[PDB]
Amino acid sequence: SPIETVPVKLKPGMDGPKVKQWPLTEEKIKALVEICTEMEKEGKISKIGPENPYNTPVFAIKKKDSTKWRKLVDFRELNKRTQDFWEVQLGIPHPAGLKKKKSVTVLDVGDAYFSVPLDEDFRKYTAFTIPSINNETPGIRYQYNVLPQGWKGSPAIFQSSMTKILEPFAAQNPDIVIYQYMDDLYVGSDLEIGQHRTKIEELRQHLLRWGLTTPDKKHQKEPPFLWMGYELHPDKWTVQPIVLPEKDSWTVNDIQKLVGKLNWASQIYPGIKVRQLSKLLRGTKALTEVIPLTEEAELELAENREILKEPVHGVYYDPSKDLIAEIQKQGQGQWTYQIYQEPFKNLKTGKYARMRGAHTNDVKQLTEAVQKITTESIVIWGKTPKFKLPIQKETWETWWTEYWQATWIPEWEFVNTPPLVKLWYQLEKEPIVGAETFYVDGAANRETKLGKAGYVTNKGRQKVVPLTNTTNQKTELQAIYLALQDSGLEVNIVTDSQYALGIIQAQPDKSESELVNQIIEQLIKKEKVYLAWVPAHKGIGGNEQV
Amino acid sequence: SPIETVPVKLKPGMDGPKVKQWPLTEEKIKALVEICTEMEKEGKISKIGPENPYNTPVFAIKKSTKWRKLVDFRELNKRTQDFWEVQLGIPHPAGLKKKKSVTVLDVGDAYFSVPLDEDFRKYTAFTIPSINNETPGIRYQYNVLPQGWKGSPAIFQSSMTKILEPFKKQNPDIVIYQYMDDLYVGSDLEIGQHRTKIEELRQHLLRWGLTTPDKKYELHPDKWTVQPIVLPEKDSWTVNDIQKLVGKLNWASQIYPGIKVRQLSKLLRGTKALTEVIPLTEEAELELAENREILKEPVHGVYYDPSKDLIAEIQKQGQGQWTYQIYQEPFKNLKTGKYARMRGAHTNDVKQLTEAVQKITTESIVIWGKTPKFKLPIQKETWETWWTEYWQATWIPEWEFVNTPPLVKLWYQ
Ligand SMILES: N#Cc1cc2c(Oc3ccc(F)cc3OCCn3ccc(=O)[nH]c3=O)cc(F)cn2c1
Repeated sequence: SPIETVPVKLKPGMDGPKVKQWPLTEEKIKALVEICTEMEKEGKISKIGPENPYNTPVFAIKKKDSTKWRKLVDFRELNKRTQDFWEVQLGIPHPAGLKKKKSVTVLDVGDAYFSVPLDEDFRKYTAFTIPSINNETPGIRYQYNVLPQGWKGSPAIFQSSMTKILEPFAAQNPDIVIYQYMDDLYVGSDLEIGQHRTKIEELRQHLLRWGLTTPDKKHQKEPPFLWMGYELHPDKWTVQPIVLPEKDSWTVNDIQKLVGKLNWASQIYPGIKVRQLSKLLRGTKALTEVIPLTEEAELELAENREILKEPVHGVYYDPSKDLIAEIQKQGQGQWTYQIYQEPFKNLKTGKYARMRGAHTNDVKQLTEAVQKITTESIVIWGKTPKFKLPIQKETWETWWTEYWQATWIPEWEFVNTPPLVKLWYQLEKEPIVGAETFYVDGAANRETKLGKAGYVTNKGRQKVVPLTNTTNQKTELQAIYLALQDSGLEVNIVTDSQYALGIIQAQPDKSESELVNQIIEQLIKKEKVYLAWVPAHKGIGGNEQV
Repeated sequence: SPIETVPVKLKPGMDGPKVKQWPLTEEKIKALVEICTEMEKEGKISKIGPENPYNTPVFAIKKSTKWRKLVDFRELNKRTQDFWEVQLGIPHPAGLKKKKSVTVLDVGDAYFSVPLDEDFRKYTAFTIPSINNETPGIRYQYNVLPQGWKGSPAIFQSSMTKILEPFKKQNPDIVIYQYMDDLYVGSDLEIGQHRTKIEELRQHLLRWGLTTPDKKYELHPDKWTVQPIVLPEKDSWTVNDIQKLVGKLNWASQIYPGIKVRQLSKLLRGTKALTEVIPLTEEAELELAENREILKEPVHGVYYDPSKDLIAEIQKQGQGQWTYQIYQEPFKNLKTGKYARMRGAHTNDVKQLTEAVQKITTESIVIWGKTPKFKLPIQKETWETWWTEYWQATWIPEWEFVNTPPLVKLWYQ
């Protein structure tokens, strides 16, 4: 009773569940009365009369070490009808954002949901009846007086209840820090180990006065602290040991589990790569299809095993020290970064891969990586870090001034660690005086898929190359690549395709299309390249064929 | 509680707003806590329990050197104002866009007096986030009329009219329009007499209990028009210059279908060098000059459709210059302009685009009485991080993020 209840309504225009259950044999009937009577004595449930109430199916089941039974009520139909609640904390705190405390204590509340009472005007909708053998003997009706196990609003109400119970204690003890997570409590403070144990005992007796049990036996947990797949040591943090299975045949389910452990291990283990293995999972069409491996995926997994071979740890946060982030390029559209305050100790690491689109240059990918780290830092530490980026200032200053989009990078200093990021070529802004002008064009038939690409120069030079199994877009890029092959170190190219121009003017560095890659190689080998555009069918100077 | 609360009812068949809370800086979280703690003592906002599943984002702007709290009521507006613009909507005068000077006055303090309908208070719920997901957050709800919600000026509308009635009688040539938190006051007077009459209204509202923090931002709507597309004019012309000219005039044919380019495209037969200077014929100069005056006259059949929404496209031009267009259907630009901020070590791209969006939104408020939806040339996650850094307005327009602006960059300057 001392815990003030939370008013719970049903969804507008709904009514409680009227499902009834007559199965489950007579063996588990008396096995459920053994639980219902002891729950009734503790005030968790109370028998309800034949007032024509609602009902809900209730099942029974044993477990390993069957000396402890288990009552399992299926509140599926009820949860569809109760109101919506404020969502419980979805994301767990990250260890790299936690601060160092001399002592840390863990307490898990037993019978947590059964220790918080339920709203009185709502208990009638949680009724259930234990079936008797149909010898015209009636069923014994019950209903919950506390938060039901598996009910929609149980976690959110218990969190609000627990937070209110901690208020009169955190007001008298502002020196200690109490974290809250589900049915657990993570107390920590810089107090001396003598008075810290007394503060923990005072808190336990406080929570017990509200009906919340706390492990008195021993102290429940020691400094290993296996929590949510983490290792929380008093002066360092790491993930729980990662195990990579070895198989001859790999299925889609196992590759999803493999990239899951790899992404989880990428928090602190620097250099984890998952581009090739995720390229295998690009095929969404399967559940357990045996997907064959690739040579790049086997090598990338072998590199990940070599990194996981040597354990590396991370440290906690010190607000008095600055927050620094450093990025390096891996060379496959992948990037890696480390967030740290000390040279040899990392708070956490991470990677960023550009799986969106097919054409992008390194300066754009570096910016998007800084964006991902900026968001992650505001989440974990609440501030933005200082960036050490392997890029010259004149490089980035030239890119954002030319880029059509709006970008912003905070205070950053140049770290001279190759491979550096730099634009490999810049197109000429004005036409080149004394350079041969190529009038390129490419066409294709979409049914036959047999096109052609060529050019006509101002010097009277013409050429037409046939293409098989191509499209209009491929031929237009093929026609520009053809001009770069048959021209000097300075060339003017004139095309009628808005497509091929937008790909070139983006100035990309790499791509999956080997055609675009060889176009990039030609643009680097040239000295000056000016690419202009004209409408497709205005007959200004373009010569095309159908 | 002067009078019973105005019953607020959402449109039938629609639930309240459940929007996520973007992570905030430790500096900004501490500011919101100080503000909300003071607002809690003054009965404005109150903490709520877990039975309140709705949420509304909350940010911290700089108003000044002190922190100001800004609520993103965009979702609650579309869930209440779309039914409340019909019931208690505020009419938009079409003469405000014709005055010589329009000053904006912040009157958002008036709503803190009026109570909010108790049944509707659960939809104004907002959450102060916690760093690194340590605490579940601080959840408040509003008990008074909240700023940024379009229902507060609609409720306070009758109260605002009574206060402004004596001033309107003394000045029958002054237009006063209210949009959410701002009082747009336009007149044709001299700049000196305008600011004097503005100060009189400030002193008039202040002596009726309406405080306006403006103790030291004026506009001029008679200069807002669809800017004409200018064609480059050089002493000589080359093959490349005529190519950029015909390509631009062909793009303009989608807007002015009375443009011919056959004589400009005949001046170059073909297979010529780009840097080859080519003089223009008489018919080429005739076709050029004919396509110049037809491009310096507004379009035919371009009207504002109140049923359709407004769309604003912005594109980066470099050197601190930004151009924009406001339309409802493609190539039917109702208004175009060019925003330009002073370059130097005091500006960057995101700051310029932010101030440009606020300038465009203010123009759209004066001209049409509603804000447009922005197609922003910026990365989504990037803009959602730093947009509150340079945001001074009290409202938030709708926006989406584009990724493929074509060769239009040169065609709009
Ligand atoms: N199981 C589990 C469990 C315990 C905790 C948790 O405990 C803390 C509470 C307050 C605090 F200020 C620091 C804390 O932990 C930092 C790591 N640490 C550990 C041991 C030690 O001796 N010193 C030390 O610094 C915080 C959290 F977010 C999740 N948790 C899960």
